This record gives sequence, structure tokens and C-alpha cells, in this order.
Amino acid sequence: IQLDWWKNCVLYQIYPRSFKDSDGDGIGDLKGIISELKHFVDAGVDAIWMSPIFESPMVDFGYDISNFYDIHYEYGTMEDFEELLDKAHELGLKVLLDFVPNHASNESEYFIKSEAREPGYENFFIWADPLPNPENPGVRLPPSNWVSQFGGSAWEWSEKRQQYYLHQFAIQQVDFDFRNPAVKQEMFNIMKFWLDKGADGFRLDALPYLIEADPADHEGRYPDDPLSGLTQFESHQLGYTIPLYTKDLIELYDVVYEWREFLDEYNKNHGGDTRVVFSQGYANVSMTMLYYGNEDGAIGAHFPFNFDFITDLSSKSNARDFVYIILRWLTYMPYGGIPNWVFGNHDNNRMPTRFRHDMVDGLNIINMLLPGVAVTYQGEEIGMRDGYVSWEDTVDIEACNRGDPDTYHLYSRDPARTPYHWDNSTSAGFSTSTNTWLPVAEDYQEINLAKQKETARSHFKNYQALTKLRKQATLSHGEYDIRALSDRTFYLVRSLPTHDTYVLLFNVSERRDTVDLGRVPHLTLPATVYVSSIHSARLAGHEITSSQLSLEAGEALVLKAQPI
Amino acid sequence: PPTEVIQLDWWKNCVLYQIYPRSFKDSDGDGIGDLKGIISELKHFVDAGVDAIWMSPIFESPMVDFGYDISNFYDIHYEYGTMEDFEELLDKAHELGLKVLLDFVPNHASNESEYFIKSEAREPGYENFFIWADPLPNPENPGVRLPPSNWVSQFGGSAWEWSEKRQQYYLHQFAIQQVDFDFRNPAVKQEMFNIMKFWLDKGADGFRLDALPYLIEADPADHEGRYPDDPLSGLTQFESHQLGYTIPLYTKDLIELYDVVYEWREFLDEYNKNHGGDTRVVFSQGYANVSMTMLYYGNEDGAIGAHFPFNFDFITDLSSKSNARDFVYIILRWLTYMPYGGIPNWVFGNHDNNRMPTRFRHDMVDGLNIINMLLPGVAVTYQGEEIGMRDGYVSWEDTVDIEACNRGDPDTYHLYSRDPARTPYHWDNSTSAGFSTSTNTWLPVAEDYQEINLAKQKETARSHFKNYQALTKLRKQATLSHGEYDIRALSDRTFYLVRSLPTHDTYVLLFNVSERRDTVDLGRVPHLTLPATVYVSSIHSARLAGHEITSSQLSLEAGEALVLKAQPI
Ligand SMILES: OC[C@H]1O[C@@](CO)(O[C@H]2O[C@H](CO)[C@@H](O)[C@H](O)[C@H]2O)[C@@H](O)[C@@H]1O
Ligand SMILES: OC[C@H]1O[C@@](CO)(O[C@H]2O[C@H](CO)[C@@H](O)[C@H](O)[C@H]2O)[C@@H](O)[C@@H]1O
Ligand SMILES: [Ca+2]
Ligand SMILES: [Ca+2]
Ligand SMILES: [Mg+2]
Ligand SMILES: [Mg+2]
Ligand SMILES: [Mg+2]
Ligand SMILES: [Mg+2]
Repeated sequence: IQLDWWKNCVLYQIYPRSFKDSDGDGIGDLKGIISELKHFVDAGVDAIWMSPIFESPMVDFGYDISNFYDIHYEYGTMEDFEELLDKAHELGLKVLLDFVPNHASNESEYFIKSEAREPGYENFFIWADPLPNPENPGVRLPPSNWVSQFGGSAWEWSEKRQQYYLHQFAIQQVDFDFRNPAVKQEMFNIMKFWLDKGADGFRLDALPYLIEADPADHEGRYPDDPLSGLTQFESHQLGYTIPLYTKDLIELYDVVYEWREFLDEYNKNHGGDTRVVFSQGYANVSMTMLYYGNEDGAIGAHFPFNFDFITDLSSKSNARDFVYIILRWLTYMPYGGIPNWVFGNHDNNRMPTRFRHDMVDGLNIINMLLPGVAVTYQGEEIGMRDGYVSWEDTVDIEACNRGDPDTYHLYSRDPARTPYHWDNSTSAGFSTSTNTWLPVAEDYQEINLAKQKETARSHFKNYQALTKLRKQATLSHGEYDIRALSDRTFYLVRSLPTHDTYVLLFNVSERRDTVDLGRVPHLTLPATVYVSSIHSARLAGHEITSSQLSLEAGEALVLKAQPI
Repeated sequence: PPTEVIQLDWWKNCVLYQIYPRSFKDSDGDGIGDLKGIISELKHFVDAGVDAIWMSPIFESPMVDFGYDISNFYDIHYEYGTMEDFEELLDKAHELGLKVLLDFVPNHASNESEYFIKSEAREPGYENFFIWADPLPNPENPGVRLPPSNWVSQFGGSAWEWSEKRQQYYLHQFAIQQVDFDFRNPAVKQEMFNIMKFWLDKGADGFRLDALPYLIEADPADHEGRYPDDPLSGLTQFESHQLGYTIPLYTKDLIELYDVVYEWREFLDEYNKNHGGDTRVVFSQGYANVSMTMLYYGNEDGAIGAHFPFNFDFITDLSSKSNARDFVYIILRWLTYMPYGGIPNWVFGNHDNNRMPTRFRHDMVDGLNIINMLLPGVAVTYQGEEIGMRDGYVSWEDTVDIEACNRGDPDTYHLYSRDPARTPYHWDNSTSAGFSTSTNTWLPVAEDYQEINLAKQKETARSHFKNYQALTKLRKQATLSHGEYDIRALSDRTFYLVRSLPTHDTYVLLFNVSERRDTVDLGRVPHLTLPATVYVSSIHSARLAGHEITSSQLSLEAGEALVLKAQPI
């Protein structure tokens, strides 16, 4: 039976500001994306989601939204967006928008009206009174010790309103009150507006932070978060507190289930292709699985993002660690759940930087060959590395607020946001201008899409071979078997009776490894190399005939073998 | 017809039972368990379907750490009995077909050992038997003596004790009275061979080897001729005398310890080659991360170590906070990380940790013993798990565990004390649960002995003990010794474990580990064809052994566990 599109799509995250500049201002834009929609068809991408493109002061490059109903002028107009949707659908692509429900810009009308106590907006954000200060009574203390994800107090004093407002993110990102039925209605209004425009669904931002302790349950006070007791964190630094009262509250999931109830209604009433929500939240695996639904029968996000290849694996990982981490989502996911696999995003170091340059193909093979949904971040299809960004060039508010000239590199997301490497032209073909909002990585001459399209073997040609492979019943409907053959090498087998068997072998280590292919289930020899790492001695079409296989450091093969 | 199978070597699928001799059976009314006690109940292990027993330490000991402080590694502690009682235990155990393993503590000796008395005196052959160090130079005021480093004892305080006699510090990672051997001393390493040969020659079938993570510490040659400080944890809740104040980078899990273990295995392999009869084995004790734990089996350069390291995952990583997905995921860790050729093992308790039904729940006893017995490899049972013994209440006044006496006080002792898991075994409802004829026992008998005792569980229709016997009996079936395993969660509440083998019966555990009821589709369980028969059920299950499962829809109560017997694949 053929699956609904979202159950095995290749999903590509576009960071619009760094994708394509169509107008020589050094800033990626919608006309730029429209100009390269054909790239997604060439790559074998099914669906694109864009990081935020709504009206925003750009304090957090779009995650601070001042109007949820119109396009950010630097990216273009409502008309450009409508054209992007039209041409993407024409090419067969699905298009998801980055919805940011936790917070609004302090330049939003919601906030201005709330700060001024305009009726029906007074309780739109979290507003609280100061505490008195025993050590210097002149210096007001905030309602609680809560710490912002971007450093300092999560509480900002409003001169105008004579109260503190909550900001789990930047001072300029103001936390909506999700116990307010008017806030919750406004979220339906925003989603209805963009679905009415033709959007294929939403990526839902920062959900762990939706709800904080109600002061009603704590004698009218905001309860302090427990202390970590780690001496490397001072009271203004993220890590000083354990976010017991400020993150992963059980009530956040009820909001998500209400969103899915609304979306299921909409899909029923409008028909056509299913519109989906994919949720973003870094949390422990059990809190992450409540985004899918709960055991009482609630249904949530079509899936929450799996960040395990970001959070729990790196160049420090061995083959047993790879297998053990891959098994986590597969062990914890509810029955009928769609697995997904994320290798990078705009908040984390790029895939080849976190792992090694020689592991790029193996990592893209894992993404494409595991059951479910492959997620690609902008650049991973060509093996883009972290770009060098000086203190002087750093614009990430997280790095500016938490960091300084000596430390900024511990915090900055900018190195994973440097402009896309189209070719070896000025600014790697991202712009006609040499003034890119972030500096272009120094290695764009070695690493760009044009070069990879015209070399016999490249990351991009491997990417294309893998997205093409996902059309095979073996990958859409086959079983999986995964195990380590040593500390250095593991296998992943997809099998399905009467259909071809596909086997990943991946030496994730820095050393040669010789493995016994007789230990691999469902693998009969001779077998044919379908894809090999760009540094493999073995080419596509090569026959593997010996049961003893030496893999070089980082080497990955996909073998096509006889059906079970 | 059912295929023939070649029987496994004994140690690859034994049920291994840990005896804590002080708490097992008092034969003489002193309230202290003893060897004649154990001899009198060797038939209990045959009745239970145990293949091998290991005893916590019975060697001469001042009893500061109840046997782990050994003053003579070549004789028996007088409270437990004599060498002759030991020889008698071995003979009668072997006559009944049991294997017997001794617990040997290689890391440290009693300060009452001749080794330490000779070492403290700088006697030739023994001066460098232990780790002796000068004070750290304190030029900033030479008046005050500083210890060699900030190292913290596992039992609280400095790991360094000043000897007025020798005018140097000695290392004790445990109690002041437990002195760390120098494992870079070839004479120490040879003495460890001499001890194991002596007990193998008596006819021990092998050893459990204690506290192996602590064998080797940093060599001052690598740190400019001083003992390097352990890094600070920087946790606000620990001061410099408190375990937790340091990270044991220079004091635990050093790579050189594994070379000692591989040398033990080399010595044992040669001994087995030169004596024949059944393989003698070493099982290693070490609490460490999974990568450091698997190095006990061997390494990927071909080194071979312990027959296995103990798997403590059901103690360290699962509890009553765990759901069915946690259970599966933790079970998969040993199976994923274990090297090719390695024998899995499963440990639910010991003399250092809370009892299984206390860590989990009282309603989970059967399900936990089923997991132990149905998983592939070796089931390890701690004294009392076969009847579902719970922790005993032990007051501060009755607390004798040196770790609690050193680290704890009237308000805190319960955080550290191992005594609740060491309370005397519940034989029956007589005086002191039939452990002793006296009302005076070395630790108090748990208050629930009238409700939880072996004799009662033999007389009643359904019991933890009767389920245990049924499971150890099932382990003789080819499906459990030789069969494949499949394990997955059906929900957050219920997982399955299927043992299957073409032409032999299929066996399926279904376990609701949650506090809520769960209904599951048995159609999702691989190799399960209905109708199927309940082989074992939890003592409060709606289903008795022999109950026919015909419906593909199965409702399980909180804690309920079933083993189903189903037609061969
Ligand atoms: O380091 C970023 C920080 O924020 C998270 C929260 O889920 O990411 C999302 O939310 C932020 C505020 O809207 C954005 O800055 C970020 O870009 C967005 O993806 C996590 O990545 C992390 O905790
Ligand atoms: O809490 C006790 C402490 O010691 C360990 C070390 O592996 O256990 C063994 O070593 C001790 C000293 O010989 C004994 O007191 C203990 O009974 C013995 O099992 C661990 O359980 C722990 O780290
Ligand atoms: Ca919030
Ligand atoms: Ca030692
Ligand atoms: Mg532009
Ligand atoms: Mg970060
Ligand atoms: Mg006695
Ligand atoms: Mg303890």
C-alpha cells in the first residue's frame, strides 16, 4: 500500500537568509528560493520547511516575530510567498512554514497592547510583580531566579507597565500566556491564515518552553527553579538552574493535542494532501515521545524531531554507540509512529564538523536508509563545514548575550548559518554582492554544488543516489536489522521478501577495520556496490565477492544483494 | 520432530546464586550464618534449580567490612567455620552437582594481614607490597603535613592514612583497615596467582573478583614525581572529606587494570588445560560506564579477560520509575555493547544494593525473576530474590555497615547503609524466620518474615518460589539454552521477550511494568501463534498455569507477568 507523503518524505530545512540572494543585498530572500526550487527536484527532496520568514526585527533572525500574518520585507512580499507556494506545488514539492508559538517580538501589537493593559490583551503575556531586595532595597528583584536560554534573568522590567514580563529567550522575545484562551485562539487564527494560503503544514518552534508554573499553585508566587549546584555556572548563566517549573510541563502537550485536533478537522473539511505539524523540542526521550501522543489516546505532532545524531553522537562515538543511539528512537516511539532522523539545523554545528569530513557519505546513507523520514539541513547534501565567523562578524544574539571575544565560539550558531555554496563564483554564488550578512566559509572553492555536479563521484551524487533508492519498497516497507560488527564498524540491513536487500556497512572510526560479512543477516555474496564514500577504493557497480571486507577510516558502502 | 542440540558449557547458562554466608543459615545459635548452615541447606539450591553458588567472602577477616577486609587469604573466618567445614561444603555441593565459586578481593588486604604488618615494617619482599607515599611538600609552612593528593575513600575521608611507624601514608580506597596492594609489583601479581591456585587446588570451580575498577592508580612517574590530584566535581553539596568531591580520573578505571585481568584469564586458561574436568571461571565485579565494563571481557586487539563482568543495569539504570521502553532499552545496552563471543548475564541484586522488590515494587517480583531466567545467558540470583524478600528496617543503633558508620549519622545513615539488604534469610515463620534458633541475630530479621518465607511459599498453591522453580526448570529446554531472543515494547506499559527455535516450543514473557492496566494486541508478538498456554503467571494474575490464551486481545494488571508456551516455529 502506498504511504501518505509525510511518512517517508525527504524533508529539507531551508534557512532563507543564507539560501539564495536574488537582489545583491547579501541577504537570502524568497525570489532566491523560487529561482532554485528545481534544486529540490534534482536532489530528490519531497518537502521543504523554511526557518521563519514573517515580519521580524531580526534580533533572533526571524524567531522574534512582530506580525504573524505578513512576510519580512528583506525576504520579500506576500506575492513572492504566494509565487513560491505556486511554483513549489507545480514542481510536486510540499512547503512547511516555521511557526513560533512560544513568543512574540516586543515590537508586536500583541505586546504593545499588553504592556499598555489594553482590554483583552492584559493577560496575553506573563506579567509579574517584583520582590523586595534585603541586601539593597533600591534594587528590585525579579519574581523568580528563572534563567533565559540566552543568558541573564528570564524576567525583563517594563517601565511603562510597572511589572516584569517573562522571556525564556531574548529580552525582545516575550512569552505568551498559554493558560489564556484568547492566546490559544490566536494560534488557531495564525495557522488557519497560512493553511488558507496553501501551506502544507508547520514546523512548531521551542515547544518545551510553552508553559511555566502557575503562581496560583504556589501561594501567588513564581517558584524558584532548583539550583544545579555546579560551580562553573553563576546565577546569570544557563546551567545555574534545573528547569523544573519552566520546561516540559505536562500541560504543554495538551496545547499540541488541541493543535492536532484543529489540523485533523481542517484536513477533513478541505481534503487534498494531508497538512502536517512536525514539533521541535530538545528534551529527554520520554518527554519527547509525548509530542506524538499519549497512552490515554491523545494524538499530537505527526512527529517530533529526533535530534539524537546532534545530541548523543559525534566524532567521539564508536560503532556500538551509533547502533545504541539509533535503537533509542526505534525503542521509544509509539506503535504506528513515523521515525525521523535529523543530522543538523541552524542551531547546531554542521554535520561534518560535529563528526569528520570523511564521514559525510556514511551519515547521509544512515539518514536515507533508516526507516521513516530523512531530514536534511541546507548544505548537508554537499558536506558543508562550519564557516569561520570572527567575534566582529558574530550577529547571533545567543553568542552576543552569553559570550565575549574569548568564549563566543562556545555559543554562536553563526558558523552553521554561513551562505550556501552554489558554485566557485563571488560569495560561492549565494550573492552577486561580496557583503554577505554572514561571511562565506573559506572552503567554498573545494565545497560547492556546481563542482559536485560535474565530478564523477561527490557528496551530492551520493545524496541523489540515496533519495532515488528511497522509492524502492525495501526502504519504504522493509524490515531493519542493525548491529555493530566491532567498535569501528556497524551494519544496517533493510530487507523485504522478494525485494532486493540493501546493506549499509560503515567504519565510523579513524582506523582500518576488517569484518566478516558472514556475520551480516540477509547478506548473500556476490553483492553490488550501489553507493560508496567518495574516498572508497570501491566504485558503484563493483562486486563484493569475499566475505572478508577491509573498510578504511570513515568508509561506507551500500550493497545491493539478493532478496530474502 | 525436535532437533538435537549440543549442551552448553556450564558457565554459559548457569543459574548463579549469590550466598551472603553471614545472613543465610545460622547452625549454632550465635545469630551469625555459617558454613555448617550452608551445608545443611545445599539441597535448597537443587530444589530451586540453581546450578552454581558463589559465596561472599569467608576468608579470615577482622570483619570491619564483613569479610572484604581479609587478614589471611588461605584460611576460613572462625565465625563461619573451619577449612574442614569448607572442604565438606565443596564435597557435598559437588556430590549434588553444584558448582561453588569463592569471592576474592584482590584490590586490598586487612591492616591485620601479615602482608601489611611486614610492609609497614619495611620487611624485605613486602616494603613495596602496598602504595606508600611521602607527604606533599608544604614549603609555604613546613609545620603542617599534607597528604600525597586530594584522593577520597569510597567510605569517606582521605584515601591516605599516616603510618607513625613507617613515617609515610598508605592508600586505602575503602576503609582505613583495607590497604591497597601495589598492582605494578610483580610480587603482588604473583601472590594473586598463588591465592587462586590454592583454592582451585582445594576444588573451587572459580572466583568472583571484587572492586576491580580500583586496582591501579596514577604512577607519580607520569606526574613529575607526585600523586596527581583527582579533578574536582565542583558539586556544591560535597566537601573535601565526602565521596563526590572528586572525579576519580587518576584512581578508577585505569587501562592498566585490564592487563592484570587478562593475566588472570591466561593463568586460568593454563590451569584449565593442565587439570581438565569442568572449566574453572572468573566473573568480575566493577561498577563503570559501559565501555569500561566491556573491557573486562577482553579488547579488540585479541586480549581475553573475565568469563564475564557482572551486568548491574537492573540495579543502576532501572527502578520503579522505569516504563516498558526503559526496560527494553536497558536490556538492549548489554546486548549492543557486549563483544562478539561474550556471554550475557543479568544481576537484580547483591549485598551492596537495595533488594529487587524494594527498588521496583512488591507486585513486580515474578516479572523480574522471569526476565532474569528468560533472557539469553546467565541468570544471577541474590539470596532472597527466589522468595521476593524486601529490605529489612535497620535502625541507626543496629547499623553495623562501616560505609554508613563512616559516611552517615542518625539522620543520613539510610542513604549509605547496605544492612537492609543483608537481613537474615526467611526460611519459615519460626523464631528469627528459621535463620537462627536465637532471637539475637547479627542484623535484625525483617518484620514481614511471617508473610514472606520459603516454607510458606512451598505450602501455598502459588508463590514466588514455585514460579522460580518453574523458570529454572524451563532453562533446561533447548528454546531457552539455544533459542533466538526478540524483545520490544508493545506500549509504555508492556514489553514482550520471545525465545524461539525451529521445531521447539516458543516461550513468550509479557510484562506490564507500569502502575496501570494495559491491553495489547498479541498479533504484534513475533512467533506467537494462538491458542497458547500460560506456563507461569505472577502470583496475583487472573491466569493460572494451564490457562488457555485464545483471544489476540490481552488485558494485563499493573505488575502482571505471564510466560506463554506456544507451538514451535
Ligand atoms: O540555542 C537555541 C535554543 O532555542 C531552541 C528552543 O527549542 O531553538 C528554537 O527556539 C529559539 C527561540 O525561538 C530560536 O533561537 C532557535 O533558532 C529555534 O530553533 C533550541 O535550539 C535551543 O534551546
Ligand atoms: O558501596 C561499596 C563500594 O564497593 C564496591 C566496589 O566494587 O563493592 C565491593 O568492594 C567493597 C570493598 O571490598 C565491599 O565493601 C563491597 O561489599 C564489595 O562488593 C561497590 O559496590 C561500591 O563501589
Ligand atoms: Ca512559555
Ligand atoms: Ca588499588
Ligand atoms: Mg537578498
Ligand atoms: Mg547551542
Ligand atoms: Mg552461627
Ligand atoms: Mg551504596
